[PDB]
Amino acid sequence: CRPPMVKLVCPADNLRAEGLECTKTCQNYDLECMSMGCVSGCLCPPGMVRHENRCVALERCPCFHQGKEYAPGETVKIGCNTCVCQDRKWNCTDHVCDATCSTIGMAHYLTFDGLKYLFPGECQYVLVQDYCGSNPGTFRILVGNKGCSHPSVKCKKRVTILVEGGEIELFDGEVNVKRPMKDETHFEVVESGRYIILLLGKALSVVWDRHLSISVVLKQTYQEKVCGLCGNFDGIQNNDLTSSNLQVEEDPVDFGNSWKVSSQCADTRKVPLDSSPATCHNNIMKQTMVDSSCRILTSDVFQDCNKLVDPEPYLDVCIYDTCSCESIGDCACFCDTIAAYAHVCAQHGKVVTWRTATLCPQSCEERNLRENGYECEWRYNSCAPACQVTCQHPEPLACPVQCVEGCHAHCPPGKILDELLQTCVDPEDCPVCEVAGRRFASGKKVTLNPSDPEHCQICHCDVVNLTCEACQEPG
Amino acid sequence: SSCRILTSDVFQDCNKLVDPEPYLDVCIYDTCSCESIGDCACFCDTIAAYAHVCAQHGKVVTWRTATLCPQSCEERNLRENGYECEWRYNSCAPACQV
Amino acid sequence: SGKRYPPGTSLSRDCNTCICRNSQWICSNEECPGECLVTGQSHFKSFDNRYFTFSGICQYLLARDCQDHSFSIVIETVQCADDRDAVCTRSVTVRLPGLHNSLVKLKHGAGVAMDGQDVQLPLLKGDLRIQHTVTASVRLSYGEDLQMDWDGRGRLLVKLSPVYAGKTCGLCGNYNGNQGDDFLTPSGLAEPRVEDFGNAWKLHGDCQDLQKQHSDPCALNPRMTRFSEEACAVLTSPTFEACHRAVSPLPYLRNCRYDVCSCSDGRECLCGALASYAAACAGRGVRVAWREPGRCELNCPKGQVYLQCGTPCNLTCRSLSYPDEECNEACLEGCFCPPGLYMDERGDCVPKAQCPCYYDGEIFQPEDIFSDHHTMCYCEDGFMHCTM
Amino acid sequence: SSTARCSLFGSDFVNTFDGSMYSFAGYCSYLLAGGCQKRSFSIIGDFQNGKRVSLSVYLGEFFDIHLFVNGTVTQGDQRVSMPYASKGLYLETEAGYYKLSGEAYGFVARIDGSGNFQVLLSDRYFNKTCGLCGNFNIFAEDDFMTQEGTLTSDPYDFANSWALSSGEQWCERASPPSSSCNISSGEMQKGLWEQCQLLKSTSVFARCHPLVDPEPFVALCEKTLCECAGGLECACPALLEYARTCAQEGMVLYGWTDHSACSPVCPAGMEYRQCVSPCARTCQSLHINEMCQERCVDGCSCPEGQLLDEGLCVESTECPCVH
Ligand SMILES: *[C@@H]1O[C@H](CO)[C@@H](O)[C@H](O)[C@H]1NC(C)=O
Ligand SMILES: *[C@@H]1O[C@H](CO)[C@@H](O)[C@H](O)[C@H]1NC(C)=O
Ligand SMILES: *[C@@H]1O[C@H](CO)[C@@H](O)[C@H](O)[C@H]1NC(C)=O
Ligand SMILES: *[C@@H]1O[C@H](CO)[C@@H](O)[C@H](O)[C@H]1NC(C)=O
Ligand SMILES: *[C@@H]1O[C@H](CO)[C@@H](O)[C@H](O)[C@H]1NC(C)=O
Ligand SMILES: [Ca+2]
Ligand SMILES: [Ca+2]
Ligand SMILES: [Ca+2]
Repeated sequence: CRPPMVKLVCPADNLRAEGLECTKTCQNYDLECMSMGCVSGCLCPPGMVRHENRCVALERCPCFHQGKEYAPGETVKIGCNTCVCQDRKWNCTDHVCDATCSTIGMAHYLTFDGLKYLFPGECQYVLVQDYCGSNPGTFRILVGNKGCSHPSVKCKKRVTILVEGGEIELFDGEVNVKRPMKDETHFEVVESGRYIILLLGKALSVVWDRHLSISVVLKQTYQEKVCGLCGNFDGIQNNDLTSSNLQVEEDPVDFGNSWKVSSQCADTRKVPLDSSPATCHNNIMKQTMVDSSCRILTSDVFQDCNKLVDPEPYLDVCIYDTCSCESIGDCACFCDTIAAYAHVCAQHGKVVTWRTATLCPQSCEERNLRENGYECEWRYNSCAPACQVTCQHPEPLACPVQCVEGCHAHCPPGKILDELLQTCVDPEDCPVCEVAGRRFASGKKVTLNPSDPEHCQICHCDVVNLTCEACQEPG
Repeated sequence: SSCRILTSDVFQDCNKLVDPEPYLDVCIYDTCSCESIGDCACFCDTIAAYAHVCAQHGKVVTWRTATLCPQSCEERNLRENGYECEWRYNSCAPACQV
Repeated sequence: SGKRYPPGTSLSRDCNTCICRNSQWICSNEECPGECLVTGQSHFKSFDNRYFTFSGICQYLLARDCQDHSFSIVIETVQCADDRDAVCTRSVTVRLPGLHNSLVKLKHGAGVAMDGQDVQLPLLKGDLRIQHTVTASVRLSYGEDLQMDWDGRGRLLVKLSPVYAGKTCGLCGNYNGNQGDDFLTPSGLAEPRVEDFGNAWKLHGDCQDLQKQHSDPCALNPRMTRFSEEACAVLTSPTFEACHRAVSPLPYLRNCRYDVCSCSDGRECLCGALASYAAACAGRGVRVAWREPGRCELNCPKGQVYLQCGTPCNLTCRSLSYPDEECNEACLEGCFCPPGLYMDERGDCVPKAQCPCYYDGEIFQPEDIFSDHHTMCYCEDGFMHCTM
Repeated sequence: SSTARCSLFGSDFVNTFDGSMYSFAGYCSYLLAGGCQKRSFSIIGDFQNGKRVSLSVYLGEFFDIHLFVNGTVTQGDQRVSMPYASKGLYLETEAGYYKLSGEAYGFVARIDGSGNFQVLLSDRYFNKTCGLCGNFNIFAEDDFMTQEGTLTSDPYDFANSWALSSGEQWCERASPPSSSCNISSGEMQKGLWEQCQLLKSTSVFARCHPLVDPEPFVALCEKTLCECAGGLECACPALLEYARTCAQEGMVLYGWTDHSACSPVCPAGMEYRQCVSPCARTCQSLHINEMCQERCVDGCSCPEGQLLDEGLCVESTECPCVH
């Protein structure tokens, strides 16, 4: 018909004629097409396939992803995986990235493999642990809430991190090292922004928003060696509700009760399912207002992230929480459930700015005013590099989260911040010490090379002093 | 308990001049009837009213902490090419200036 | 599931067995048959228990044997009411490359038509045995590694034996016991939106792509909201309290609400949505009694009576003509008639005396005598006990 | 402009936002107007058997009011008083006609004495509304868009695609009623033909013609005139509508009812004043001028004296005190 195009005629001696009825465009090419005759119009030459009103000479045609066309050879990044498509399909890499627990809001959980469930407990529970079956194991993070079955202005959760034989439990927005870690070189607490990122090993970390948002970041090493309220981190999402007695369960509450640490505590009683949890129940007006308010997760500033991350789980969490929660002066049970989604978006590279003066204000001027003069180096920033070099951590750190939210101090170059003095000061005016002439630490109070005493020229620092004690010989 | 902030440590001086009982009843009534989701304003406003009344009597009150009606002011500087940082929150600064 | 069990018991997850030893369950780990379900307005359940909704209007590729090509199941959807959120399946098409490359088509009237011609069921062709069901359905069955189900109103169950595990691609997913990767497109890349995943599987380029998948059709017809709510609250009522621990009722509740607010006739959709959950509970083992005179007591002709747990093996007259054939079928919720009465060809079941004989298709008469010069046969009471 | 005026006048008659008159005699609730992408509100008009029974407004899906032609007005499921002011909707008797205003949502509905409906949608809903009154675009030829999104040409299919069944309505496709006129015509028609032709012949009606074409109005009154049981008034509905639409176009025609011999029905005591002030003079009212200067609206009010007192004209001397 059209001169680049060409027509055909239906042979009256067949049934699988496969004419214009079964046109083969790009995405139709792989698919299998079943017809009931033919139309005998004009179809592209049998070496090329129609695509956006043309006939692409040799097929090799674009590679759709998220409703977008990608020319061949182009690569797209998903997690740790680069994906380039040749003929027509992407041959991604096989790296497995760091998994991540989460306490989304006040009663929901999000396992390692990705599974939102609801479990409103009030006892202590095993969030994730390694003493799991045949494995010897190391760490035993536990989470314990208080009065949380009706979460309004209560349920200040507390974590207890029993790693390396040292209790590092954290509560009231303050990490509290109950007992020292045996090998303290791993342990490193990095208070940044609004978060208290904890580095408890070379393949384990904890980031905590100082109120309720607890999430454990595990690396490739573990890979089906853990179990607890966050499932067993194997990539299979169906079996994440296996109770403590090796039996997969259908109800989340039975699972949660099975993962309780103190048997003589109170089981959570199953509640009949209801769309409106507690106060949204008969007050349908309130339920509609709550729905519309939580609809901000699908708003003009969140459009970019909605294509990468599904907002439905976080929408459900927002609705449930701010229905059950009664907010009077602290509108925190609402703003936290959106800050969690913003944090996830930022972890995927989609930084979003959503706080306005009439919507979760988040002041940061109380730190500047403390100085007798206002010097103004503290400022909010949707998401800024969290894990930065200060006088307390003069050396760089491998660190789980890219950027976080909160009052991040910006101040002129060459005047690196120190945490104790909220001011930022020149590098010299810090207790940083170079014992081996290298930029190590604040003169690390760490024992060096005991099992080879031939090199044990042990040397420390307290403030700037290049102090050097002895290595007490056994005999 | 929340509206009880009117008879609190920072408001002790004002109560010697202005009785918080009308404002306490207003706070309770509004907060009960109000449904607050994203703006806890039907509470912060009923307290800001009492703070204003106290201020007009000579008792300036600072009550507004980072976990209670924060009221940030960074948006009047960031719009500039460089963060000039000249605006700030003041509990009671003169109104009709030059 | 929140109840104690003395040591030594042996529970079953309807495919595997668990033994209680030392307060721990030792459970077998065998692969199990998978079920892809297309129900309601546009509700899907994948092979790995991934519930979703997708209201697209085109011909979609539901499930294809994807490394070898022993079958391929294609579905076709149309708007099913006045709204724009009510998109239901009309007809389903199956290709059998192992059988002449033939093309079976289950139609909207619960009929069936192989390669254009209509077909009178049963059909015991080479491999596939299409025949009707107690509830006037159509049960396709290819070999023994595949099954299927009627497509009159727009429901469909596909059952695949574990010989197909991990080797099928379609709207139903890989069938690899992992729910995560079910939004997989032909280009081998999971798309985190149901609209894109659905649109990636349409067979025709002229079909309109879906842009937004609405969650509350109730908001275009507010007049319905209240009814829908109460109409579906039964799913959480003590009436279904028995099987809340066998299959969670949340997806079926959302599907019930969507179906009631969206479809044209709410009365039909309410009982087409409760029956889905009842069948899901009956799958695992729990039999629920949920019909009430208000709540859609199914009614079949006056000769028949509703049986909750019947015996679809000996009701039909044809059965008496082939007693050697085996019926390894469970009880099926439908209607039957007393054991002194057997189903007649016309449809009014009669005592086994006047019950014809189906020797080589051709139907004979309750005392017909078909003699010959070398053989002789006579239809006595549903089988020609006939000499040579 | 800034407003548009759908109107379900007469019996079974409908006048869309853009002026596409047609006839439809439904059997369940229908969708008068409301946005079709984002549905903040939805005016719904109910029928019983051809004859309309009420008007309804469904704010979101949490609030609903049912203002019945029989004066009755239920909220939700319970009969309420009048005036009513909840949820940002103000429901009150203005100029003797029940009125339901939602200026926050930009809509004003009204019911007069005989039972006619009248919806004044705003201008923000331009090209956005989607209902039995057709989309609010200036074009008047594409106003029969069904709910499927496809334009039709038979008014009954267009109207039936917008039926909104409920838990206890369950309505069905409706069909045009059989005509009985075709046997009964003749002697009456000789004089009847004048009632419709005066719509365009009469001088008072003769200046609307540059604004609104009168052919469809005479057409509809002519086709509804035959089934009249020997009466002049059986054509005055159209005339009334012709006035009202012509008034809405910005040129109100004065004193057309002097010799029309048909007058609108109004409560006893009040006469149909063409362009009466919407600002009444109730006995207990503060004399605040320059704050009650809204646009004039046609309707009926008390005589020159006789200030209002709870919908009953009483002389200015007998205004009762209240305590
Ligand atoms: C994956 O990519 C590599 C490197 O380009 C190529 O050698 C290999 O054939 C690809 N394999 C598949 C399964 O596409
Ligand atoms: C946030 O901080 C980052 C890193 O310091 C900086 O690059 C960026 O300009 C900041 N953005 C805003 C909005 O202040
Ligand atoms: C507010 O303005 C006053 C008047 O200049 C000044 O004295 C004061 O320092 C400012 N802020 C506070 C906290 O008082
Ligand atoms: C109004 O109409 C309703 C519904 O038909 C009827 O129940 C009621 O009695 C009527 N009330 C009046 C005052 O006519
Ligand atoms: C109204 O919207 C339609 C559909 O987008 C568009 O085709 C048309 O041009 C618009 N008309 C006006 C007057 O804006
Ligand atoms: Ca798992
Ligand atoms: Ca899968
Ligand atoms: Ca139009």
